[PDB]
Amino acid sequence: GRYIGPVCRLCRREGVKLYLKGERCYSPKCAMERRPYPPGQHGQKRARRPSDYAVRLREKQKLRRIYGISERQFRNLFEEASKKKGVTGSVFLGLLESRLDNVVYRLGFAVSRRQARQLVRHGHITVNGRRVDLPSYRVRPGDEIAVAEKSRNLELIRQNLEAMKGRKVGPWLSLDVEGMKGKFLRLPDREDLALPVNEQLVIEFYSR
Amino acid sequence: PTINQLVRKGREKVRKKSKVPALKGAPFRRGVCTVVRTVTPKKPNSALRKVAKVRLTSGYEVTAYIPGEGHNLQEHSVVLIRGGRVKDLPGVRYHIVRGVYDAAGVKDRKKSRSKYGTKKPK
Amino acid sequence: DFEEKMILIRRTARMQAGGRRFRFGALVVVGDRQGRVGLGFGKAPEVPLAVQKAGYYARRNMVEVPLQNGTIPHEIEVEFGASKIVLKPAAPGTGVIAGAVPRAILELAGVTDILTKELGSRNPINIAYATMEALRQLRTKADVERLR
Amino acid sequence: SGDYGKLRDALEKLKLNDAALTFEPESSTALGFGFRCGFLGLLHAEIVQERLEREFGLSLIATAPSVVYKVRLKS
Amino acid sequence: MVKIRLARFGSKHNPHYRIVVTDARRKRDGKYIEKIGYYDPRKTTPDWLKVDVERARYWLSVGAQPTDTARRLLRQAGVFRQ
Amino acid sequence: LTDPIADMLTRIRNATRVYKESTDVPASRFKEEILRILAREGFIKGYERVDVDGKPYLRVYLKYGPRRQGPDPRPEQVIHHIRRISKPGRRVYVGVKEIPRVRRGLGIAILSTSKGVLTDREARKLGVGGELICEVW
Amino acid sequence: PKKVLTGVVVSDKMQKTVTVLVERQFPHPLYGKVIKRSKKYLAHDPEEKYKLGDVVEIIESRPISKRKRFRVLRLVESGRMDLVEKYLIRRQNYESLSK
RNA sequence: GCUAGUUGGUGGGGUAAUGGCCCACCAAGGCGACGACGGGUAGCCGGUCUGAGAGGAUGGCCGGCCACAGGGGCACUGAG
RNA sequence: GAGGAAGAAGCCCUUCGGGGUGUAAACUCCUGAACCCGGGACGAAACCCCCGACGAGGGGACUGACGGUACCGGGGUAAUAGCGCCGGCCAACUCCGUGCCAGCAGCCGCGGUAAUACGGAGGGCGCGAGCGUUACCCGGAUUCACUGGGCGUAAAGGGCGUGUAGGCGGCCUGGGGCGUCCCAUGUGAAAGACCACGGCUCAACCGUGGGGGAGCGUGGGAUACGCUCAGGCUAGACGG
RNA sequence: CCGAGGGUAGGGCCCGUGACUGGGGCGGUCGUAACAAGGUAGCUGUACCGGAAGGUGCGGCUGGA
Ligand code: SF4
Ligand SMILES: [Mg+2]
Ligand SMILES: [Mg+2]
Ligand SMILES: [Mg+2]
Ligand SMILES: [Mg+2]
Ligand SMILES: [Mg+2]
Ligand SMILES: [Mg+2]
Ligand SMILES: [Mg+2]
Ligand SMILES: [Mg+2]
Ligand SMILES: [Mg+2]
Ligand SMILES: [Mg+2]
Ligand SMILES: [Mg+2]
Ligand SMILES: [Mg+2]
Ligand SMILES: [Mg+2]
Ligand SMILES: [Mg+2]
Ligand SMILES: [Mg+2]
Ligand SMILES: [Mg+2]
Ligand SMILES: [Mg+2]
Ligand SMILES: [Mg+2]
Ligand SMILES: [Mg+2]
Ligand SMILES: [Mg+2]
Ligand SMILES: [Mg+2]
Ligand SMILES: [Mg+2]
Ligand SMILES: [Mg+2]
Ligand SMILES: [Mg+2]
Ligand SMILES: [Mg+2]
Ligand SMILES: [Mg+2]
Ligand SMILES: [Mg+2]
Ligand SMILES: [Mg+2]
Ligand SMILES: [Mg+2]
Ligand SMILES: [Mg+2]
Ligand SMILES: [Mg+2]
Ligand SMILES: [Mg+2]
Ligand SMILES: [Mg+2]
Ligand SMILES: [Mg+2]
Ligand SMILES: [Mg+2]
Ligand SMILES: [Mg+2]
Ligand SMILES: [Mg+2]
Ligand SMILES: [Mg+2]
Ligand SMILES: [Mg+2]
Ligand SMILES: [Mg+2]
Ligand SMILES: [Mg+2]
Ligand SMILES: [Mg+2]
Ligand SMILES: [Mg+2]
Ligand SMILES: [Mg+2]
Ligand SMILES: [Mg+2]
Ligand SMILES: [Mg+2]
Ligand SMILES: [Mg+2]
Ligand SMILES: [Mg+2]
Ligand SMILES: [Mg+2]
Ligand SMILES: [Mg+2]
Ligand SMILES: [Mg+2]
Ligand SMILES: [Mg+2]
Ligand SMILES: [Mg+2]
Ligand SMILES: [Mg+2]
Ligand SMILES: [Mg+2]
Ligand SMILES: [Mg+2]
Ligand SMILES: [Mg+2]
Ligand SMILES: [Mg+2]
Ligand SMILES: [Mg+2]
Ligand SMILES: [Mg+2]
Ligand SMILES: [Mg+2]
Ligand SMILES: [Mg+2]
Ligand SMILES: [Mg+2]
Repeated sequence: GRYIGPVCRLCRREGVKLYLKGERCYSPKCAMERRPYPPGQHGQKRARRPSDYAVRLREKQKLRRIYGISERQFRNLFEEASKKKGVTGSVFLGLLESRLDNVVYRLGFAVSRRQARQLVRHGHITVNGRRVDLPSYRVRPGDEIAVAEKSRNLELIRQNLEAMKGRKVGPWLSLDVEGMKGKFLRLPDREDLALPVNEQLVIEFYSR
Repeated sequence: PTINQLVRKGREKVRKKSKVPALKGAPFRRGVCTVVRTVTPKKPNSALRKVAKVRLTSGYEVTAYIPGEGHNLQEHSVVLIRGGRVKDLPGVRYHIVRGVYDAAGVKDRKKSRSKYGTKKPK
Repeated sequence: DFEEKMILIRRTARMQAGGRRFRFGALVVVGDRQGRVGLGFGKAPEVPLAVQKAGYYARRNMVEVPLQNGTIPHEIEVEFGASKIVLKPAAPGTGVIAGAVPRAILELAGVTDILTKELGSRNPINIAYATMEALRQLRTKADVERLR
Repeated sequence: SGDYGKLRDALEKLKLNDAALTFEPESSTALGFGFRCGFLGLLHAEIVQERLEREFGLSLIATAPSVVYKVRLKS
Repeated sequence: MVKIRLARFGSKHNPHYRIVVTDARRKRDGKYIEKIGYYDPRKTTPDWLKVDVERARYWLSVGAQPTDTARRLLRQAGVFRQ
Repeated sequence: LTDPIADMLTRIRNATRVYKESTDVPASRFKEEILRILAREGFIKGYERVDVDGKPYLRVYLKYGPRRQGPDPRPEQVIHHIRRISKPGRRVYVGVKEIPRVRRGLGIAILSTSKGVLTDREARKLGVGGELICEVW
Repeated sequence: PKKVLTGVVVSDKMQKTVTVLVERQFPHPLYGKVIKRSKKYLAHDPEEKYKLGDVVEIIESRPISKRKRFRVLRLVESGRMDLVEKYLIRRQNYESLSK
């Protein structure tokens, strides 16, 4: 299904913190900051010139990894963007961003991409009052997303949200704190996001 | 050729020849071993290369190859063949599929076991 | 001070009595990614000598390349001997859709969204030059207009 | 001729039955298209051909029978 | 004769009929003469019945013969309201 | 002489690449129609009717470009490219939807229509089509 | 409509009937160029009136005989032996195409 | 290179109805390198797969038409 | 799922210093697929019955295979991972075994005692209830080239004329309007494709709407080019 | 009368096969024709001859001085 397995090793192989694992990412004991080189035996050995296609490969993989998504679901979206009117690097990035599992993370109901999935899955989120437990759910603008009843009062969601007082969630959303709802406002601009990824090489990659 | 030449003589569409006619033209075919020897390959390869003549359900009688280290095949072993040519061995159009019918998988193989039909380790 | 990006290192052979003898060919493109490229092809006894050499020549040979919004301004086919390159402008969501050589030119010429197709003899060295003097023949609506 | 195809099937059906049919195809200058059979005991072999010839009228002669050896050539 | 009937579309456990004029003898989901409205029997939306009253009455007019369920629907779109 | 229109276009193309000021082409009305568009569109200076050894010709006056700097200093041509598109051996008619937009608009396409010999953009404006004659850039 | 064709009478030698040749032009599906093509229609003439050479119109009709389903509508030319000869030429040429 | 019901005529027979559809007489015609005749293969489309596009390849499910009901032939009933 | 060592054991590598699997595990916490428990559908409203007329209109009643299912509410256990690859194309490298053997292979080609190419292991890349193989189609193949190829020497100019069909055809004016172009109109079924929206928690699926187009019938208009007929010309051709 | 079809006879095309017999492709014997003027410049249509490449005549070509 999802990935499940060592997530750190990824961030070495890809060469950057795709923030993938909660509070730790921001420690001085996060994997990157300790040992920022590929997993494995030859992790330390001198690099060879990366092949043209190789470059495009990691890039596609850097992105996908960030959203912990199956390469099937991934490519399906990517095709949707092409058929869609607009900038494909861009619209890809947003069609990707409208993911319910993601929106929960973006609202900080959960600490991490990964975690967001489990919340959504055990129906802790609800879109527009009605409950939703598909993490693929495509959030439209003006969807009201929130924890609902029997978990609003839960050790975790409180903790993450307690910790959500004095931070500002990103420009394309909104957040009724401790009420525990947020609003998808509008689909993001490529430049609101500031992922370490070059949406263009991905496009390039699905060309060959 | 002038356009008039094209109207007159058309362009001739290509057409292709099967490298695999004995399969006739199924994805696999079953057969019965008539001979089971080793063959030497052409230069510059040197080996004692395992091979089996086969009589296919399709009618044809063809010769096929036994991939993997060691085989329990012998005459009248009934086996199925898949398309696949050996470059070294002239006239071996096909491959014999391990792990099917009278053909035991390679015993004790730990890698690429879906090729060579070996069931997974305890 | 530009970027550069070797596209072809290759070895070749002479022949003296009692031995073949070697020489090396590097075919580097160099560019500022803003709209100035320049292809150079240098050769020398050792590899990196032949790569530095390539660099030098390269800069001594840059090119205009207009950039009507990250794409080129009009579709064009040039054909340096037997090899034919075909460039073609494209929408912004497109990316560089190109052979692995002509992309190294386009990339460093700052091109971002274009279509190519290599036709004819697909020798890199040729396809590279074919490409250079194919960019070289681009003109803007203005560029034209002044000509009539 | 005799009836190589008609013989071989006869093996096939018996061969389905039993071990000692028990055929790897073979050929010798005495007769065409002759095959080897080993029979667990002498009697099976004697039953099986006999069955063949009375039943199917494939009246034939079988050479035999073979004991198996531990030859260790000096070379 | 020629009739007005529910022709079934939609999917399994999700019907959506296309109330339709069609000769008796056709298989139901076959070429009909003219679609004259739809009828979602589960009512999953505002519009879930939509006879084209004008045509319905023409067809009716010249001796097409509605089903029972097809007659019952036409009512609810006023076909017979005099 | 099978195609006097190719013949003209050819005369022209040939001429320019040697850098001549003019070249005579045997005169026909239709040809003047092309020359009309060619100068109006700026690919030539213009033309005039004339005469050589008795029989009517057509003198076509040739634009080029500024000199160039470096080795090989020959001027850019104003007519870079000019070929027929409707040989007699192969008549090409095009509908209004189908009128080719040449070179991204940097160049033109003449075409006899029944409202007259127009440019592509004229033909698109009046909203007609017909025999695609040639293309220039 | 019914159907109106135009074309050379390229033979009688039948009773009440005229073999009429009919040309048609159209472009090559793929090669675009224009080609002509042709076909004889046996046409009805109750009054063995229409002689050879003629250019006539013939019209879709109800079956008069197996393979004769057009009447002659009206004459529109005459003496076009030039055409008729072009057919009798292509008919004559054929004995050189055998083996 | 093919054709004697073969191609047209007339008058009958037949059908819901045109027609060598079938029958008698009459004329010598009809078709073909724009590929007749013979041979091979195939159910045909809406569609479908691929492809930048032209194109190529394909006709399973579904919808339309066709054809067959062990291999052949025949008619009966009947609006069919 | 969040946390969790400058980092356990094991196994792999090592220049015997150390590296690696690896936040991975252990482990602390909370969430709770599965299961148990409870309630439980839409699809079904007509023919029928009543008022009124056996009409419109209004009212009332019968009927569920799927199914005690979906779904809802409560309770609730940390709960399957596999497969292909790791010389080059092509993302991913070390040791050991084997010694032109065994074997690998699509193609280059590997293997004849230090094999990143065989077999295993560690490590790595890919994809994941799948991952590979065979078969076949299009693709890459502008490698039948209409778009979009060629024939001095690479395959390719007929040994040479003559000329039948057919292809193609100069300058000007006029009539026709066949081609060609334009407009209206009929047709181009539904399903599919495409755009938008809506319905099943999403999607797949489905519903509703929208635009498509070639084509072909009919009517109306255009006249440059191609055709056809008529007149005229001398730059092509023929003749004195 | 026609008529499924069965039977008689004579043909035509296809496939399988056959003592033997050509050649063809892939893995020691005789020479040494070609590739350097290849030790007689080569090639070539043709004829005759020869174990074998090949030689020779007639004419041609340069892709030979
Ligand atoms: S970011 Fe979070 S996940 Fe990525 S390496 Fe640093 S710690 Fe591990
Ligand atoms: Mg693609
Ligand atoms: Mg060897
Ligand atoms: Mg060798
Ligand atoms: Mg394995
Ligand atoms: Mg410039
Ligand atoms: Mg060229
Ligand atoms: Mg008649
Ligand atoms: Mg008769
Ligand atoms: Mg007679
Ligand atoms: Mg024809
Ligand atoms: Mg069939
Ligand atoms: Mg099929
Ligand atoms: Mg069907
Ligand atoms: Mg029957
Ligand atoms: Mg029967
Ligand atoms: Mg039958
Ligand atoms: Mg009845
Ligand atoms: Mg440490
Ligand atoms: Mg340890
Ligand atoms: Mg350890
Ligand atoms: Mg250690
Ligand atoms: Mg963890
Ligand atoms: Mg554990
Ligand atoms: Mg229950
Ligand atoms: Mg119900
Ligand atoms: Mg793989
Ligand atoms: Mg690699
Ligand atoms: Mg392997
Ligand atoms: Mg070793
Ligand atoms: Mg390999
Ligand atoms: Mg290995
Ligand atoms: Mg799945
Ligand atoms: Mg292919
Ligand atoms: Mg490609
Ligand atoms: Mg192609
Ligand atoms: Mg292509
Ligand atoms: Mg080829
Ligand atoms: Mg072409
Ligand atoms: Mg070529
Ligand atoms: Mg010649
Ligand atoms: Mg010859
Ligand atoms: Mg000859
Ligand atoms: Mg001639
Ligand atoms: Mg002629
Ligand atoms: Mg003509
Ligand atoms: Mg003309
Ligand atoms: Mg017209
Ligand atoms: Mg449709
Ligand atoms: Mg629709
Ligand atoms: Mg005249
Ligand atoms: Mg008979
Ligand atoms: Mg008979
Ligand atoms: Mg009988
Ligand atoms: Mg034979
Ligand atoms: Mg034979
Ligand atoms: Mg010699
Ligand atoms: Mg010699
Ligand atoms: Mg010599
Ligand atoms: Mg000698
Ligand atoms: Mg000679
Ligand atoms: Mg001798
Ligand atoms: Mg001699
Ligand atoms: Mg001589």
